[PDB]
Amino acid sequence: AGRISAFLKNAWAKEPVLVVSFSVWGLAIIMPMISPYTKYASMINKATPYNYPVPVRDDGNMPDVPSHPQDPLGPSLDWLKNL
Amino acid sequence: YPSKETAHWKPPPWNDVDILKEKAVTNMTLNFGPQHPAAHGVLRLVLELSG
Amino acid sequence: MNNYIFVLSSLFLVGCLGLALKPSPIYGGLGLIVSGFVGCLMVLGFGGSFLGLMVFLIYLGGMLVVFGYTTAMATEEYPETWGSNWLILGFLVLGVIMEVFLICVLNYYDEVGVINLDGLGDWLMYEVDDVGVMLEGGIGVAAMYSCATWMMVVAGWSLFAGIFIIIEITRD
Amino acid sequence: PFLDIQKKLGISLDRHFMFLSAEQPYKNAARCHAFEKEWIECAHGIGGTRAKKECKIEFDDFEECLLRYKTMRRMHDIKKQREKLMKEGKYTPPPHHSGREEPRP
Amino acid sequence: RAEYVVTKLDDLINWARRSSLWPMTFGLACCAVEMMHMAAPRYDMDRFGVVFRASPRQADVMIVAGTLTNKMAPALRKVYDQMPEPRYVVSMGSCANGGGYYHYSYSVVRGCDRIVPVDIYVPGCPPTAEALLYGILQLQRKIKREQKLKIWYRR
Amino acid sequence: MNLYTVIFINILLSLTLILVAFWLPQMNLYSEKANPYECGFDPTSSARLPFSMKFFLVAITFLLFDLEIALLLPLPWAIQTIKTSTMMIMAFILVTILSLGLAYEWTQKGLEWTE
Amino acid sequence: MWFEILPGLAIMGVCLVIPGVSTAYIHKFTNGGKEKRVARVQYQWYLMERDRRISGVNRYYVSKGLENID
Amino acid sequence: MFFINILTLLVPILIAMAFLTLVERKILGYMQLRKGPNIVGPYGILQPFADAMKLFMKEPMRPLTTSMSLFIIAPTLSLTLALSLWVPLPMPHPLINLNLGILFILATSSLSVYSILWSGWASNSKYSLFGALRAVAQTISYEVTMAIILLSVLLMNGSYSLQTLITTQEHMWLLLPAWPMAMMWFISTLAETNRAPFDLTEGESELVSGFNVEYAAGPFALFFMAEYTNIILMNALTTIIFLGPLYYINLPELYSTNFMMEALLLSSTFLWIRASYPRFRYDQLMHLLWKNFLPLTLALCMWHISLPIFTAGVPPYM
Amino acid sequence: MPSTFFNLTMAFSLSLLGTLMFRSHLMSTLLCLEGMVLSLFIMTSVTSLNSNSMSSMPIPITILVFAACEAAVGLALLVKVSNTYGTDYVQNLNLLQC
Ligand SMILES: COC1=C(OC)C(=O)C(C/C=C(\C)CC/C=C(\C)CC/C=C(\C)CC/C=C(/C)CC/C=C(/C)CC/C=C(\C)CC/C=C(\C)CC/C=C(\C)CC/C=C(/C)CCC=C(C)C)=C(C)C1=O
Ligand SMILES: CCCCCCCCCCCCCCCCCC(=O)OC[C@H](COP(=O)([O-])OCC[N+](C)(C)C)OC(=O)CCCCCCCCCCCCCCCCC
Ligand SMILES: CCCCCCCCCCCCCCCCCC(=O)OC[C@H](COP(=O)(O)OCCN)OC(=O)CCCCCCCCCCCCCCCCC
Ligand code: SF4
Repeated sequence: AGRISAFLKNAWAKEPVLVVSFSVWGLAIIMPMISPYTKYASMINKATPYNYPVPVRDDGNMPDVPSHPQDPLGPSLDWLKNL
Repeated sequence: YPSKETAHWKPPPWNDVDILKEKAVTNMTLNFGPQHPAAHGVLRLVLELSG
Repeated sequence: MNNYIFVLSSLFLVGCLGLALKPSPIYGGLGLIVSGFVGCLMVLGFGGSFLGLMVFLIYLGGMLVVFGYTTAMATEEYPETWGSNWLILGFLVLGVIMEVFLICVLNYYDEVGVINLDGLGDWLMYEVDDVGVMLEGGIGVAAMYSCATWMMVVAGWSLFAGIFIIIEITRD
Repeated sequence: PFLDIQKKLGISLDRHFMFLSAEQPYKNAARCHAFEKEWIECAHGIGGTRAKKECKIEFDDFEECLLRYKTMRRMHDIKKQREKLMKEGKYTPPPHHSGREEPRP
Repeated sequence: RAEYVVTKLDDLINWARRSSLWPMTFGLACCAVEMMHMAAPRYDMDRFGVVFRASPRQADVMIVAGTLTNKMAPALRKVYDQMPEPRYVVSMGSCANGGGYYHYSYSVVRGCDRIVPVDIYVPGCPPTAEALLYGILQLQRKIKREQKLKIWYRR
Repeated sequence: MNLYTVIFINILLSLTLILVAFWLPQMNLYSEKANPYECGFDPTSSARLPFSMKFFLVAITFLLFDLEIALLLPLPWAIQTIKTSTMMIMAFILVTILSLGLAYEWTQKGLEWTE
Repeated sequence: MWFEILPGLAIMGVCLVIPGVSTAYIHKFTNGGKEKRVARVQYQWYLMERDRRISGVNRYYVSKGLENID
Repeated sequence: MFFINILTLLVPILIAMAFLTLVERKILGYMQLRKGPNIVGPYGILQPFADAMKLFMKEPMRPLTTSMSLFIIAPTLSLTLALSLWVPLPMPHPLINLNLGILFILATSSLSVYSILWSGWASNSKYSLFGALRAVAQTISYEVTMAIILLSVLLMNGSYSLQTLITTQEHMWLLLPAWPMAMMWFISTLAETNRAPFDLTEGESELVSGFNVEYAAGPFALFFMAEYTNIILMNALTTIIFLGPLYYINLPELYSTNFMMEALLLSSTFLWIRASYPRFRYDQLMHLLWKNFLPLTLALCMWHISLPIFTAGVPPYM
Repeated sequence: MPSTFFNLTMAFSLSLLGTLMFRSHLMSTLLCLEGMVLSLFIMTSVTSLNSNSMSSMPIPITILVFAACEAAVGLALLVKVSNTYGTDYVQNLNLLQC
């Protein structure tokens, strides 16, 4: 649109602070929704170990959890290592 | 039921507005005396100021 | 070094007594600044520093705007500090004597155990996790962003509605 | 009165921080978590007058944990007797209580 | 010897007061035009350590530079009185010295020494900025000669 | 204890400086010297009259924005949360409504110093 | 000329260098050749208190190694 | 040893601010086609000492219409807050290590504003009242802007500490990631220090001396010391936050030297600004901040909220 | 802790007495209100820190926000009172009795 472009160009010439602020507001809204790294922040904060990992009893019916830290089982952090 | 302790009262106005004008704002009087740097050495600029 | 918090609490009581005794609002704001600093020190001594620093900053801004307003409109030719009336000073020292009398009475009456002279400074911090990370104050105030979003949104709406409220009150 | 739109809609606006033993930020406790847990588990389902009557043991334990009046009185009695014995000369404190102790990790 | 120590201490305080002279931002006329020409980059009074201060509470010497009118004289006396105690007066130009060109006027105080005690008189109409700087340095020497601690010690 | 000692040392230093300033020099006090300044004339008023500031609405808005600051300040610990999506949304909403309040006040000429 | 300001600039320079360098050296001297060992959290404070109890001279900075174990 | 550390922090800072007065006079003179003081010292280096001795040997001149308690309390308060504000700065190891160092800085700055306000109201004069009200307006504007700026920058950082700022700026400055915040923070430090262009509290031309117009020598020197100490401190805080000096674990002397060089450069930048620009009006300062910096810093605070989330670059807690 | 809590409760009581006993100054009444607010903030913060109720630590921030909102409204009303009369006197605003 001609009127919209002329208004935006006049605003960019005369008040180039509100234009920058609205553009930065829109960029800060849009950018988390299109970035591929958004899930990684939550996963990093999940993987950060602020508490002791309380061990569970060995009933012999869970094969998913490991038996020792030097095991292939468990949530390995190779994604963070290679990130 | 007016008594001696409430005989001096008045009914409220119909529109809840009454004249209570004071006009006692008392704008501050400050003199740019003949020592101010802004004054040109010799000037007593008496200023009525509202702040 | 045990009765440090008690000394701070007594100073807070004195500052609130002066604020109650109602000087000119310049000195009222002074007394509230002193009381805010003292309460900040009390919170810092009891634990996390974020709450004390927050209330200190907030009351600094508040008493600054209060100072501007009492200069603008809530002023008089002779703003009484405390000595315009001898009754105010006599009542301040009377309240101080009553404070000393009541704490001595509650130390003598040690059955309930609200105030004890020998046991002062012994029960300030009850139990703390000696080994541990992320257990200080401010983590909960951060948890307002994630665990109490209702608290966050009612505070935000209070400030927003307050902007509209103050504009409509002072619209004139 | 007390509307229950939070129970009707199933949401929890302010219900997860009603008491001490409820959803601390990282994994922490609130210094009386076990006592408050026992008191609430006692009082649930029988609430009101019955909870006031036959959960008095759990409530007294929780109130003692939170306020520590009896521990304060016991410690004050011990220290008062100790000071009386110090005045009467019949007590000498051990090295670990008064002065140099052997520190262990 | 107490006399030697007192003399050296008095020399120290005189050096301080003469190296830090703060005149007041106060002039009246063409003589004050020459005063700010003494403030100009050529004869740098700030190089000499002489720097104007607007308030009389932060001033040390009043440079009476201009014609002291009758209407002006209470203001000049009040401003001089409002200075702190070690204060000096440099009269500058013929008007402040003895009235000058307006000596027989109905509205001119015949010399500012009728109003304030004058330490140094600087002649001219106007005195050059060099001449005013000469008067300032002569004032510095005059307060270098002062012996307050020694007079106190022999008092 | 260390910070307490440094605070007390600075306070004692300032007190020592002002005590030196008050007991060192020679005093000569009279009425015209200690009168209020007022640019070389007697003051008309008492300098305690009402002043009538012109930015009172801006001051009240400053109070509200200072409490919005107090709300916004735990963000460095808030970004360490495990959810981070509700955290990001809540921070966006808070900053947006603060900006909307500022924009509404600007449009309604609140920060314009009404004389 | 313009280089006449350099004496005052150099005096300010040495007066700004002195506090940080002196603080680091005083920290080293007081802590025995190591840094201050700041404790932001209770875990770090517990480590300091445990070190103070382990050393036996009531000084946390006296580090004890494998010579204590036979 | 700790009192020796206090001395080696306090005494060099006081000598640094006295020679900051000397450097200011000489830099302003050489930008004004003249010299600075070169007679009192060998190169003018004894001029601040002569000024200090003259101010402390003039009488303090207590006035009649004056609340004496606040009139005496305010300058001592200003000086002790300036030194207390100097306490927690790391170069690279602080005298007092605080977790919430920036919050401590903000609280102490607001209390210094209170010192100025109490002096202005206690010295019962109209020009002092004018200076106090101008201080109120100025601190409203820069307080809200400074709080937002520090929030966004320390969101880019981790905690509210300053050794964490050193470790953050170990590889690269914070000026390159957030330079608009650095510009607005520089302007806000000017407003906090009450320096030119927008001094407006000791306005020599609009007012006579502002809030110092009734303060004679002594406590006036205390106010001047507090102001110039705050100048050096705000420049030091700016170079710690934004222009991160090189840090190496083996030797901190190059960190101290780099911090010194950048702090000297920013102090000379303050004197440069004073020589260059005229004064704002104090309503124009409020309009400028609340209409240009505050919307832009709100938007940039939102951008720095979003940035570590969408880049996964959330800083560590420690 | 119980001695400090008793002192804080007495400080709140003193600020309440200040609020109830007027002395010619609406601004001083608002000051007493904010003293009550500060006492409540310190009480809540000390209680939460003593009980380790980090989940209830947002409560002092909430009361501070709402207290500053009410202080804002009170300052606006004081501005309107001063515009009406020019003195800000609680005895001067009395004309609603009839
Ligand atoms: C046509 O019409 C007319 C006019 O209209 C245009 C007029 O105008 C007019 C009036 C005309 C005049 C009054 C003429 C006067 C001249 C001027 C107005 C122009 C001259 C220029 C200026 C006034 C501007 C000056 C500009 C500058 C940049 C100069 C800098 C000045 C400053 C005040 C800032 C610098 C600071 C200082 C000088 C002092 C700093 C030092 C201290 C306070 C020292 C403090 C330090 C300490 C206490 C440290 C102590 C601590 C320690 C540890 C030290 C240790 C000590 C030991 C002993 C060991 C007249 C009559 C007139 O007809
Ligand atoms: C600490 C590090 C160094 C900092 C700089 C220090 C050296 C320089 C010092 C210069 C002199 C400063 C002295 C004081 C000056 C005071 C005046 C002043 O500055 O006023 C402020 C002026 C105000 O200008 P104004 O007031 O003339 O504006 C006119 C406005 N009306 C008409 C309403 C009055 O400028 C600003 O407010 C600008 C602030 C900084 C903006 C930075 C924006 C950066 C770019 C953002 C992103 C752009 C892209 C958008 C997205 C694209 C996506 C692809
Ligand atoms: C002229 C009168 C002047 C009166 C006003 C004085 C103002 C002083 C300077 C401004 C102070 C602003 C508030 C600062 C509070 C302390 C800031 C802080 O964070 O303190 C907490 C800190 C330890 O906390 P943290 O960093 O978490 O450390 C834990 C692991 N490292 O550290 C601590 O826990 C230490 C706690 C005590 C620190 C403050 C001590 C103040 C002492 C009283 C001063 C005033 C006395 C009255 C007047 C005397 C006579 C004039
Ligand atoms: S002496 Fe001459 S130059 Fe000086 S003020 Fe008088 S007329 Fe002007």
